[PDB]
Amino acid sequence: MKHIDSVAPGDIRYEDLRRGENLRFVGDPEEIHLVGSAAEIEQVLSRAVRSGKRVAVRSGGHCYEDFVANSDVRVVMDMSRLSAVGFDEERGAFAVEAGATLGAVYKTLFRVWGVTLPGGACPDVGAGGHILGGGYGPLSRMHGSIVDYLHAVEVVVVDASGDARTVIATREPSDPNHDLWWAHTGGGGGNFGVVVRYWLRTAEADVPPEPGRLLPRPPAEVLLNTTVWPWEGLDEAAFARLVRNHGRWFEQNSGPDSPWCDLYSVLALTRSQSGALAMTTQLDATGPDAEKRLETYLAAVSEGVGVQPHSDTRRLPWLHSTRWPGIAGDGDMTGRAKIKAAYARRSFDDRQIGTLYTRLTSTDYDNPAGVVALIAYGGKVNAVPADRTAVAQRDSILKIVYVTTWEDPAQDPVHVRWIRELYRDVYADTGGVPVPGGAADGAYVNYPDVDLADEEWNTSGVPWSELYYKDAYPRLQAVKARWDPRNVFRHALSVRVPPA
Amino acid sequence: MKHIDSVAPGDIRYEDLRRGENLRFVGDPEEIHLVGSAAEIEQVLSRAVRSGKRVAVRSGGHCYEDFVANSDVRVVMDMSRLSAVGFDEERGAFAVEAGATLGAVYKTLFRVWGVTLPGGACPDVGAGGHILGGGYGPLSRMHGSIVDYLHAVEVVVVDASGDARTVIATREPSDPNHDLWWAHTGGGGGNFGVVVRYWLRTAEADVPPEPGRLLPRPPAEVLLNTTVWPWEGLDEAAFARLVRNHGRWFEQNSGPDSPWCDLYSVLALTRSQSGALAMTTQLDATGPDAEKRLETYLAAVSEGVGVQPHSDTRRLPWLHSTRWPGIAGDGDMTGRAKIKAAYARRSFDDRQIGTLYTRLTSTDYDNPAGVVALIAYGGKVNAVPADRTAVAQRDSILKIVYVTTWEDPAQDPVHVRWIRELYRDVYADTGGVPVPGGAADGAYVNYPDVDLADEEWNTSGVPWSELYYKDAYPRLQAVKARWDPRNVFRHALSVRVPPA
Ligand SMILES: *Cc1cc2c(nc3c(=O)[nH]c(=O)nc-3n2C[C@H](O)[C@H](O)[C@H](O)COP(=O)(O)OP(=O)(O)OC[C@H]2O[C@@H](n3cnc4c(N)ncnc43)[C@H](O)[C@@H]2O)c(*)c1C
Ligand SMILES: *Cc1cc2c(nc3c(=O)[nH]c(=O)nc-3n2C[C@H](O)[C@H](O)[C@H](O)COP(=O)(O)OP(=O)(O)OC[C@H]2O[C@@H](n3cnc4c(N)ncnc43)[C@H](O)[C@@H]2O)c(*)c1C
Ligand SMILES: CC1=C[C@H](O)[C@H]2O[C@]1(C)O[C@H]([C@H](C)/C=C(C)/C=C/C(O)=C1\C(=O)CNC1=O)[C@H]2C
Ligand SMILES: CC1=C[C@H](O)[C@H]2O[C@]1(C)O[C@H]([C@H](C)/C=C(C)/C=C/C(O)=C1\C(=O)CNC1=O)[C@H]2C
Ligand SMILES: [Cl-]
Ligand SMILES: [Cl-]
Ligand SMILES: [Cl-]
Ligand SMILES: [Cl-]
Ligand SMILES: [Cl-]
Ligand SMILES: [Mg+2]
Ligand SMILES: [Mg+2]
Ligand SMILES: [Mg+2]
Ligand SMILES: [Mg+2]
Repeated sequence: MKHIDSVAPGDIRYEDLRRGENLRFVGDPEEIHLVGSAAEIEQVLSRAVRSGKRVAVRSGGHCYEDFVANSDVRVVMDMSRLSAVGFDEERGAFAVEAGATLGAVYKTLFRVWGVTLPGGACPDVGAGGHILGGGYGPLSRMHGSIVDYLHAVEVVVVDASGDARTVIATREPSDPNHDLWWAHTGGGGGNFGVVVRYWLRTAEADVPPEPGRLLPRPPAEVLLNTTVWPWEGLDEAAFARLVRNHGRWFEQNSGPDSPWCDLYSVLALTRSQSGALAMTTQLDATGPDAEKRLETYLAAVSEGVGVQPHSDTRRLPWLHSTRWPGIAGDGDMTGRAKIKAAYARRSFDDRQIGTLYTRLTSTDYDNPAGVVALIAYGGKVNAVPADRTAVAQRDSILKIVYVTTWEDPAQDPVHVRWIRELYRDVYADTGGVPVPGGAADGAYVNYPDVDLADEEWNTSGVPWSELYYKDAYPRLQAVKARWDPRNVFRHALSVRVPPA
Repeated sequence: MKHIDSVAPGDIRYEDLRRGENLRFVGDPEEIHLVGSAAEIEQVLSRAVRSGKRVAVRSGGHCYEDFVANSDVRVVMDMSRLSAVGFDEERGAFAVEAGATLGAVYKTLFRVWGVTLPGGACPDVGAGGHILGGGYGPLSRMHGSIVDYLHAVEVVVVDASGDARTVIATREPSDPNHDLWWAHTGGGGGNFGVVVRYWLRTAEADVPPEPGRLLPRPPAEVLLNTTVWPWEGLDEAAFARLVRNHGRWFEQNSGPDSPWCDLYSVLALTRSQSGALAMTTQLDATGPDAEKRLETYLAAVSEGVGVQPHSDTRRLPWLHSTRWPGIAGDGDMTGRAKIKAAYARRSFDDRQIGTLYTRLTSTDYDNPAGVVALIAYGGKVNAVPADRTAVAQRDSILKIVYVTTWEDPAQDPVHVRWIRELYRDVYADTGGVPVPGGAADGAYVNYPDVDLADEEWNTSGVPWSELYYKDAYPRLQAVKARWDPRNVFRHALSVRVPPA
């Protein structure tokens, strides 16, 4: 509620709060403000704009790029005190403050009301960045994107005069700020203003005003499988057969009407140095033939592969399953990572598979931790028209995430080069990047990668903005001109109006 | 604050909420109430008391025993809505609600005020059970037990007539409820009443009433080391030298005035099947000669061992370090675990060491996941007289935690036997248990183990109650007679009045 002292170099908290969770980026802000309300954010924004000081907001700190911690940022607004999660009877919707972590969101919504939101897997990700970016995760095939439930958004914006004010923008089409609401359904963090809180509830018409009916219900229990194929004895033809099995399966079973909307999985194509390839799968356990359906899927992936996978399955209550590291991730954010990603509308072709194999088995590189992970997608995501939100990829079947991780900062160039070359080579037919509307559908802004705007790495002539946003981009630039005319909110991949 | 519907079988949340985080114990409650106030706790209690229904409280769900999920328990009070952490200005103390997790506690106190509490490592542990039981963790050597900061407690109690009421008990010796407060400094959960919230504050008399000065400050940054010895290059002689070096060092360097109170480590004596023996160490990074002080410790542990360990050190800001899985644990609460523990006043003698070796190297057992962990302890913990709190062990150098983990419920007897026989054999000279006042100082009630009350496994003639509480037990019994005369709050290891 009340304002408190900001954090400056010298403070015991400075080394923590000058960073997000991505340790590659160490900020030099002069002041970090632990804001407590919309009114305080307005005060912080006005003084900063009067004095010419560059601002950035930190919510959960999960940014894969240096949007918040880059050296030009002088004033951070840290949303840590604004972490409430609750049901706002005033609006008939669930309020999620920007500083709320996904783990607090899922615990509170489910323990208290028996509902959930289909966002990310990672418990520590913050609502602030995640929802704005088009968050998704294990329940997306079943329930769509988290932005599919965005009813309203409270956001502190800066007018042309440099005054800051707070506005509510709603899903109501007659709402005078409806455009700014739209831009929060995937327009991405750091662009338009400071989100204070989001309100979430089903669009559905025919619903009693009871919180327990206003958001999706998760499956009560799920089956959770780990499958591991050892690399020693996995030849190129074995690798390729497993990839192509998996792609075909997702090609045929990711429609919005598929009975497989209740499955989610991540196939990890690891460096052969790791000694094993792995897959994690989750299926709704509450229907009749659940055990069998899981086995059918696993059988499809390993069909004719010629390597016997070690397989184990456990069954867990839903909220418990969310924190199993097989789905949540291993919680270690203390290394250095570089992430790239793409939408896939169809699975890898024979050429891309060959590149994958070469690159993952290569002895030119030394790092067991590089991975290309194929994340189950589509399903109910794809029920939504591509222009209804600012998430324009509504017919994809997988997200593909290329990652490499290491320790020593002296080694940055070597790991960064490995991953740029792998990604370029996989997307070689199309300028080194996943051009929208073909085999791929561009890229996902919650996995930002500044190389998509680098002309050395992107040779497709398709700019970064179209990779992320497709035809959403002109409408996001209209919102930008309207609500952030001074371009107060910006970073290496921020929405920007046309040249004057 | 409003009451909401209780959770009953058939509810989507029942499979999650009938459990804690220990999956070995599955409750059969008839109703789980998500209480939101003292007032609502009173109603729920006094209606159970009128019906004769057995109650239990759930906060963090981390109980290592079946105290909450025992099949006799009929009505659970789940504290999840009572999760606030903040500074209570009127009382001049930090208020932590019983449902708050230790990660929310550390994030709030540190980011907002730059202070902390020396409680547990694990971020998902609940305040409710942890503080009551005598919580400690990586900063205990520096700052004592979390109970050394308990200033007041708000607890709902049941009187002889069966009426529920809420009382506030403080650290002021003339408080009529002072002994109730005292029982909450280590008495253990599930014994006296329902804790709504704790109030925490330094005992120092100097201190100006400002929140940033009323709890201890953590070190701004720490060094964190992971040292690993491969099992394949370890003979019994090497093993024993290692354990002896470690024990001697802890013997010499754990007094309340030691320069080494800023060091914490965990030595993991793992089954040799695991391929590696490991030690995680944390040291304050901020004072002169930090790196070299760390080095002289790691060198002391390895001295004359004849096996060079893999040793890497990272430096991290303090709040970030709390979430590194090396200190925090790996977050996986699925599967099945049995935990035993002991206080250590001196390190293992030669015969105990040979026992450890035999049992960790045995091929009569098949489990890589068995470990004996030696956790740094003492330091400022040991500046408090043994009788000032219900934590009676105030001269120990180490906690020793014995663990085995597995998957299949049909193997329960085998793993339970293994860990039972290990612990008995280590404590063979004292009836198979760590009898207080000698080489050991009993056991720690936050690591409960019902076997300590089992004549088949405890043949020492020292009862369970004396192992946990030493000469604190009579004062704890008086508190039980005075505040829980009906014995509403009970479990397999609950404080019990003398037979009449
Ligand atoms: C590290 C990490 C990221 C994950 C993980 N799992 C995900 C998943 O299963 N599904 C996903 O869709 N995404 C996953 N992600 C990625 C996260 O979704 C993105 O990393 C989010 O953008 C992160 O959000 P947040 O934690 O809030 O990150 P910040 O660095 O604070 O902000 C990112 C970006 O957004 C701007 N921004 C923050 N807060 C605000 C507010 N209130 N208003 C406007 N703009 C805001 C920031 O300035 C920054 O530009 C799993 C893991 C382990
Ligand atoms: C699983 C787990 C436990 C840990 C971990 N790390 C620890 C550490 O680093 N240091 C420690 O000292 N302890 C560690 N522990 C153990 C925890 O301290 C104990 O397991 C705590 O007892 C757990 O507390 P909580 O999470 O609240 O567990 P519950 O199961 O809800 O309760 C335990 C016990 O206490 C009673 N009780 C709960 N809440 C109340 C209230 N409000 N009032 C009275 N009594 C209460 C319960 O009924 C039950 O009897 C690391 C990990 C991973
Ligand atoms: C399923 C997930 C969805 C989320 O979108 C993110 O979360 C999950 C669990 O996995 C995704 C991906 C496969 C794994 C990554 C990036 C690994 C990251 C990693 O090891 C590290 C870091 O990021 C920093 N230090 C590190 O060591 C990632 C994009
Ligand atoms: C330093 C710690 C202090 C805490 O007091 C607890 O945390 C820390 C990190 O370590 C302690 C101990 C070594 C480890 C244990 C019990 C492992 C548990 C474990 O693997 C499992 C479970 O408990 C359930 N499933 C599982 O797989 C434990 C008691
Ligand atoms: Cl949808
Ligand atoms: Cl209350
Ligand atoms: Cl935890
Ligand atoms: Cl947990
Ligand atoms: Cl008893
Ligand atoms: Mg958990
Ligand atoms: Mg990693
Ligand atoms: Mg974290
Ligand atoms: Mg484990």
